[PDB]
Amino acid sequence: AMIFGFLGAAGSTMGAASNTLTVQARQLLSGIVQQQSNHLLQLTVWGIKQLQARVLAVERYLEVQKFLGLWGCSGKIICCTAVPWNSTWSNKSFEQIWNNMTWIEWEREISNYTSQIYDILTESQFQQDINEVDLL
Amino acid sequence: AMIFGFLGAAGSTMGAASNTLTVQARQLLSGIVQQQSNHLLQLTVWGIKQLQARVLAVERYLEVQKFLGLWGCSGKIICCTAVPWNSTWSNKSFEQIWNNMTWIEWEREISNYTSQIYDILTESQFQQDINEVDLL
Amino acid sequence: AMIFGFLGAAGSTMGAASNTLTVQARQLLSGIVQQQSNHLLQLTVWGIKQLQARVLAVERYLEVQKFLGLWGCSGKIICCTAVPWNSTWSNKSFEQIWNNMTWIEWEREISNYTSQIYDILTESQFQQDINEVDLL
Amino acid sequence: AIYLTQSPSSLSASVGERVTITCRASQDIGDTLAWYQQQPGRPPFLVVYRASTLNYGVPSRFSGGGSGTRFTLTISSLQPADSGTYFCQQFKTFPFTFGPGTKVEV
Amino acid sequence: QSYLVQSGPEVKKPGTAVKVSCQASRYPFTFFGISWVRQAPGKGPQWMGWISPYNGHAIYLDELKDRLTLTTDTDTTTAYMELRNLRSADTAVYFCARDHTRQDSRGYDFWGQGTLVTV
Ligand SMILES: *[C@@H]1O[C@H](CO)[C@@H](O[C@@H]2O[C@H](CO)[C@@H](O[C@@H]3O[C@H](CO[C@H]4O[C@H](CO[C@H]5O[C@H](CO)[C@@H](O)[C@H](O)[C@@H]5O)[C@@H](O)[C@H](O[C@H]5O[C@H](CO)[C@@H](O)[C@H](O)[C@@H]5O)[C@@H]4O)[C@@H](O)[C@H](O[C@H]4O[C@H](CO)[C@@H](O)[C@H](O)[C@@H]4O)[C@@H]3O)[C@H](O)[C@H]2NC(C)=O)[C@H](O)[C@H]1NC(C)=O
Ligand SMILES: *[C@@H]1O[C@H](CO)[C@@H](O[C@@H]2O[C@H](CO)[C@@H](O[C@@H]3O[C@H](CO[C@H]4O[C@H](CO[C@H]5O[C@H](CO)[C@@H](O)[C@H](O)[C@@H]5O)[C@@H](O)[C@H](O[C@H]5O[C@H](CO)[C@@H](O)[C@H](O)[C@@H]5O)[C@@H]4O)[C@@H](O)[C@H](O[C@H]4O[C@H](CO)[C@@H](O)[C@H](O)[C@@H]4O)[C@@H]3O)[C@H](O)[C@H]2NC(C)=O)[C@H](O)[C@H]1NC(C)=O
Ligand SMILES: *[C@@H]1O[C@H](CO)[C@@H](O[C@@H]2O[C@H](CO)[C@@H](O[C@@H]3O[C@H](CO[C@H]4O[C@H](CO[C@H]5O[C@H](CO)[C@@H](O)[C@H](O)[C@@H]5O)[C@@H](O)[C@H](O[C@H]5O[C@H](CO)[C@@H](O)[C@H](O)[C@@H]5O)[C@@H]4O)[C@@H](O)[C@H](O[C@H]4O[C@H](CO)[C@@H](O)[C@H](O)[C@@H]4O)[C@@H]3O)[C@H](O)[C@H]2NC(C)=O)[C@H](O)[C@H]1NC(C)=O
Ligand SMILES: *[C@@H]1O[C@H](CO[C@@H]2O[C@@H](C)[C@@H](O)[C@@H](O)[C@@H]2O)[C@@H](O[C@@H]2O[C@H](CO)[C@@H](O[C@@H]3O[C@H](CO[C@H]4O[C@H](CO[C@H]5O[C@H](CO)[C@@H](O)[C@H](O)[C@@H]5O)[C@@H](O)[C@H](O)[C@@H]4O)[C@@H](O)[C@H](O[C@H]4O[C@H](CO)[C@@H](O)[C@H](O)[C@@H]4O)[C@@H]3O)[C@H](O)[C@H]2NC(C)=O)[C@H](O)[C@H]1NC(C)=O
Ligand SMILES: *[C@@H]1O[C@H](CO)[C@@H](O[C@@H]2O[C@H](CO)[C@@H](O)[C@H](O)[C@H]2NC(C)=O)[C@H](O)[C@H]1NC(C)=O
Ligand SMILES: *[C@@H]1O[C@H](CO)[C@@H](O[C@@H]2O[C@H](CO)[C@@H](O)[C@H](O)[C@H]2NC(C)=O)[C@H](O)[C@H]1NC(C)=O
Ligand SMILES: *[C@@H]1O[C@H](CO)[C@@H](O)[C@H](O)[C@H]1NC(C)=O
Ligand SMILES: *[C@@H]1O[C@H](CO)[C@@H](O)[C@H](O)[C@H]1NC(C)=O
Ligand SMILES: *[C@@H]1O[C@H](CO)[C@@H](O)[C@H](O)[C@H]1NC(C)=O
Ligand SMILES: *[C@@H]1O[C@H](CO)[C@@H](O)[C@H](O)[C@H]1NC(C)=O
Ligand SMILES: *[C@@H]1O[C@H](CO)[C@@H](O)[C@H](O)[C@H]1NC(C)=O
Ligand SMILES: *[C@@H]1O[C@H](CO)[C@@H](O)[C@H](O)[C@H]1NC(C)=O
Ligand SMILES: *[C@@H]1O[C@H](CO)[C@@H](O)[C@H](O)[C@H]1NC(C)=O
Repeated sequence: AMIFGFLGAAGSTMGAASNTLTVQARQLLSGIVQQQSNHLLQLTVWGIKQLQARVLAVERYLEVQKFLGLWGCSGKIICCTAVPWNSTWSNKSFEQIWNNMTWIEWEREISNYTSQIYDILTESQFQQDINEVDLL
Repeated sequence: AMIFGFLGAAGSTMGAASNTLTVQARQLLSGIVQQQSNHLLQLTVWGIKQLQARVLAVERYLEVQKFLGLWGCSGKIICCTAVPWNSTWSNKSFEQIWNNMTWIEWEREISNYTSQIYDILTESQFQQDINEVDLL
Repeated sequence: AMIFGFLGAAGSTMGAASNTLTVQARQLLSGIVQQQSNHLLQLTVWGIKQLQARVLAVERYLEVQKFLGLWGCSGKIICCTAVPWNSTWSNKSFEQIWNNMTWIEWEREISNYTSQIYDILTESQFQQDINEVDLL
Repeated sequence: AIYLTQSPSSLSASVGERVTITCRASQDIGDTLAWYQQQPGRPPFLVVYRASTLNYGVPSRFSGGGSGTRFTLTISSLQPADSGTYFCQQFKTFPFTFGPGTKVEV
Repeated sequence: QSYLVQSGPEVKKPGTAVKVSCQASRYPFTFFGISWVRQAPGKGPQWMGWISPYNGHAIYLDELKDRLTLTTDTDTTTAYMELRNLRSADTAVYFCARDHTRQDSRGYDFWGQGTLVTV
């Protein structure tokens, strides 16, 4: 067992790739684009390409963070939910996913139901808060 | 009972409007402003307006997320607090609020105490963390 | 005991400065830069300088928020972790820190191990989620 | 107004033995106790504070413990430098009273 | 760093007033409090008072409550102690002690050489 770099476990199965989640998560907002950049210096050809790279790097981070908040998974690497798995998105067993598939292969298999799953996840978290307000 | 669109339950009382919170919350950062935009193309009259629109959308989203973090409500749609209600902000009973008022009317009624209430919520969350460090 | 302003407790020891955390935390994203700004008005000399400030104010807020999320401390002022203190970063006792040091002096003392400590905290939160998936 | 009483008055001692100094209290004091070593012609020197912690530069052979009302100061390997008298002080009441003091014979 | 130095010995006749100054140098004067103790000859130290050189707040001992007053000076970083109505039993070595830390010291870090006064 050795530590990998960024996306070094893209080719490995899920069971082994999930042990390197902090490697990818740690590089989502921080980069050399936020440096000091060594005829307005910020209106030059690359004064603009850097500015739009900084805004791009932020929306990419907030896009993922928006969903984590709705689903109640803020501040977690691996978050468990209360949504049962529906055997129409995929009916593969444990060994056929975590020992035989890569994260890229799988996310393409369920690519048709991600939007449906996202809405279900958001609605499920809403019911937990509704069921808690009228319970305490 | 039918699903509503964006702000479709603006005219209904709180008791019925609070069942559609995820409709408004799901549209706060994501929009068509982040498209590819089909003489520097990013400096044109409508290249600048798109840029600052992208930055406007982010600040509006982070302006709400800043408070949720301070009050300890990250990742929650409805978040319960430990701050007792003060019968000076409003003394209406349960039926006079959740069955007789819309969210617009109410937020206007307590508009004078929103800033005061915000400060209390942050102070309350701070005390919980203080009371936890010197308790474990 | 009196309330302080922004950075008013920079010269006090930690035991007294830790009671004014919400004063500094409340001012990290909100400022007068987000006003309406009273020959494209957004390309003038100070139209650009304002836009860059708005993006800088957002990166600074998200830079700290990224670390809070990885460590499982989202939505908390003071967050307790499960990482034992290593007596190589600093071997000072309780009174030698919280009654004799300021936050500036201390953060300069462990400045060589902040990067190492950050990585450990992320790795610890990752183990908690791993240990929870295969426990429930 | 807590009075500190410590015994014994004197300790016949030589090199290499467990010399123990006991400081009692007339009221609950807690861990807020300190030990001072005074050599002739010199001001008292703090050796142990909080009843457990060791001051800078003191040899590790020193030690202290106890809480509430009973406290001790033990030197495992008494050496020819641990001469002079010792005092115990309380650090929680309006006056921070000292103790009568004990002398070690070496 | 830090070192407290007192004045020389004084031989004051009974009934007079004696002022002893403890000069602090080479460290932040206002950060650490100052205490005074007197070691009666052939006896153990006795605690008299504690003075904060930051806000001037002082603490005294009841027997010395009406006789003793402590004052602090900031610009030259000196601590003063005056005692009036000097009884014959007041002869003792007087020490000025710096607090261990900046808050809840519970210990004395640095002392002075002492000032033996005869009455
Ligand atoms: C690129 O792709 C390739 C192929 O897809 C991929 O290679 C796989 O890599 C994974 C690593 O994650 C391999 O899985 C590991 O295999 C280890 C070796 O297993 C074999 O040997 C076992 C006994 O070895 C012991 O004794 C020998 C001396 O005899 C000694 O040298 C060894 O060091 C070791 O001490 C044997 O038990 C094992 O049998 C297993 O597998 C067979 C067939 O799969 C199965 O039928 C058995 O029931 C049994 O499960 C096999 O013969 C193995 O040690 C290691 O186990 C550790 O990790 C698991 C994780 O769960 C723990 O549970 C376990 O307790 C150990 O800690 C792990 O299983 C896998 O074998 C490779 N596949 C192939 C075909 O080689 C690369 O990783 C990919 N790379 C990238 C970058 O993507
Ligand atoms: C725009 O504004 C208008 C007006 O402000 C607003 O209209 C209100 O809409 C809400 C919907 O959220 C209405 O509230 C619902 O009313 C339903 C009907 O209630 C009446 O009928 C009940 C009996 O009906 C049963 O039997 C008949 C056959 O007889 C059958 O056809 C029905 O389908 C049904 O099976 C009756 O019991 C009820 O009595 C209640 O109200 C009176 C007076 O208000 C009160 O005195 C009683 O004590 C009792 O509370 C009434 O006469 C009702 O079914 C429905 O109940 C469901 O939801 C509640 C939510 O808590 C559950 O608790 C309950 O178990 C059911 O699941 C709900 O109460 C409200 O009546 C409308 N107001 C008016 C004036 O019409 C629009 O919604 C607004 N629109 C927008 C977009 O903003
Ligand atoms: C800038 O720097 C300076 C210096 O670094 C710094 O000044 C320090 O400020 C802190 C404030 O946080 C001070 O700490 C407080 O001290 C208070 C006073 O303590 C003295 O007096 C106590 C008795 O006073 C009572 O009775 C008198 C009448 O006699 C009455 O007027 C008083 O109001 C009060 O009711 C006495 O017990 C106390 O003894 C403590 O300290 C000594 C030596 O330090 C120690 O040996 C003892 O064991 C004991 O711990 C001392 O003599 C004190 O009241 C206050 O206590 C409250 O807060 C603590 C917090 O834990 C609670 O536990 C406690 O129950 C009380 O609620 C607190 O301890 C500190 O003394 C200052 N230091 C100096 C040298 O003056 C500034 O704050 C800095 N400013 C900035 C902006 O950075
Ligand atoms: C609470 O904090 C205070 C203050 O901390 C200090 O200030 C803050 C703002 C930060 O900058 C801190 O980093 C900083 O330390 C603590 O007070 C300090 O306490 C230490 C230990 O008691 C004390 O150092 C001892 O001084 C003794 C007397 O001073 C003589 O020596 C000095 C030496 O100075 C030379 O060396 C320094 C560093 O190398 C140089 O910077 C300097 O320029 C000099 O070249 C000399 O200047 C004096 O004139 C005296 O001659 C001294 O006897 C000790 O030496 C012994 O040290 C160890 C024991 O620790 C032995 O093993 C050795 O063999 C020596 O015999 C120490 O040097 C500081 O001076 C104090 N500072 C102040 C400002 O008061 C306090 O201790 C803390 N309390 C706690 C932790 O409970
Ligand atoms: C996911 O949805 C796509 C689009 O509906 C499916 O692709 C279709 O597959 C059928 C099966 O033969 C073809 O006739 C269609 O022409 C395909 N559509 C397109 C746009 O190519 C796909 O099969 C679904 N399943 C998966 C796993 O992707
Ligand atoms: C933190 O790391 C720095 C860098 O290694 C240390 O600074 C060095 O200290 C040694 C000690 O004499 C010097 O020889 C080097 O020249 C210093 N390096 C630099 C770049 O100045 C420092 O001591 C470490 N510890 C702390 C508390 O900062
Ligand atoms: C699973 O999803 C399909 C749509 O993809 C839906 O028709 C079906 O009802 C779902 N299963 C369950 C048990 O809800
Ligand atoms: C799983 O789903 C596939 C649909 O692609 C189907 O062909 C297969 O028979 C299913 N297996 C089981 C065990 O239901
Ligand atoms: C309620 O708010 C008012 C000011 O809005 C305040 O004066 C009052 O003390 C508050 N009530 C309580 C119980 O603190
Ligand atoms: C509620 O507050 C209003 C003030 O707007 C007052 O007129 C009314 O009497 C109050 N009612 C009760 C029940 O306290
Ligand atoms: C709020 O404050 C304004 C200005 O002080 C006052 O006129 C008004 O009556 C208050 N109450 C409401 C509900 O606006
Ligand atoms: C403490 O940190 C050092 C490196 O800074 C490391 O070598 C050591 O193993 C750590 N302590 C423990 C108990 O792991
Ligand atoms: C603490 O670490 C320092 C290293 O700077 C060392 O000099 C000192 O002896 C250590 N103290 C203890 C009690 O381990």
